[PDB]
Amino acid sequence: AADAATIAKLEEGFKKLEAATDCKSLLKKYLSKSIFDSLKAKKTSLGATLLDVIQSGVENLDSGVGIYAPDAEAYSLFAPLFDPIIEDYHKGFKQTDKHPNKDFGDVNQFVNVDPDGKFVISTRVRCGRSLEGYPFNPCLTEAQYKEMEEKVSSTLSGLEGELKGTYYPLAGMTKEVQQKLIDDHFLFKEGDRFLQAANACRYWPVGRGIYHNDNKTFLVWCDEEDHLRIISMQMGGDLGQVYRRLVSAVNDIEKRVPFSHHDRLGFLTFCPTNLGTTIRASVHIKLPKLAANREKLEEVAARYSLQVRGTAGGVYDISNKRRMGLTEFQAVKEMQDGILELIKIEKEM
Ligand code: NA
Repeated sequence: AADAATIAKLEEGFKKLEAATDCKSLLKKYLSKSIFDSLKAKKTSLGATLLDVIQSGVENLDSGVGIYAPDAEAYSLFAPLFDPIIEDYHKGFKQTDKHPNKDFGDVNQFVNVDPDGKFVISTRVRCGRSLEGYPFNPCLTEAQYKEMEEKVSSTLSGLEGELKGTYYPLAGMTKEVQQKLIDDHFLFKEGDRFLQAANACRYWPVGRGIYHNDNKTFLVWCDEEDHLRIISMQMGGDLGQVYRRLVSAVNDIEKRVPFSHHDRLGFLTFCPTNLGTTIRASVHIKLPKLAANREKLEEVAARYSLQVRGTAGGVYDISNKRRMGLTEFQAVKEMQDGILELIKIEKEM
């Protein structure tokens, strides 16, 4: 039951989208007049409206996707918009498909993809989580940011063993502590115009924080883009160690804070293109000879749905694109298999 002022801003926003005949966003592509009319008066029980979904793509016509989720209910209430956009971004995940239940699988199956260290500089696996009961960034209140951060900081400061470490609130953070975290690439800052316009940076830095373990192989960001961004990383190619550490950590956190999960979409986050497993595994990897014939490399990468990015020579950031319609085990295994074949190729050239 959106109020009249919301609906008036929505009608303005739809006409802005309609006027931008060259706009290429998925918002513009899929927000048809009939979907728009169907959804524009709806409101979630936490007060979120279609405006809290689409405003960033209305303000930033040059968005690629142009929608965000303001709370968990929004994915169901505004499914007629989210569903085709998710299908377009994750090809083959249809509006009638169902993301499988969580399955980290047999974690002992994951290996060091580069034992002698000659290829993989470093390995990272991250996931995202929303805490059950809280809205997402566009709708969190200042009080909720504060309360969530107390819950999360207490949870992280209780981690033991390899995961033991230090929580740093962004509120009140000194310049020297900022520099210390920057030097480890652990700091985050306010987001750009796409996130500002999604109302995702309100009350900054309240409720935002950074945790890492003593070994600097585990990093958590609290209320950056999602409630929790949980990262496991280390030098070398032991994706198996990285993954098992991530799984241990996620399970330990879940004991204290339950996560938002959706039967069709998997783990729910603020970004609709990071649902499902929410998992991004990546390596920084030196493939000089395969760089001398990138058409082969893009061919192999494509059949593992790997994104190959340059980040120095033949050094690549290679990560998995898939999130939907596969398990955590399948996603990481597709990554592992992809890197193992790329390395087998490189050595034989
Ligand atoms: Na393949």
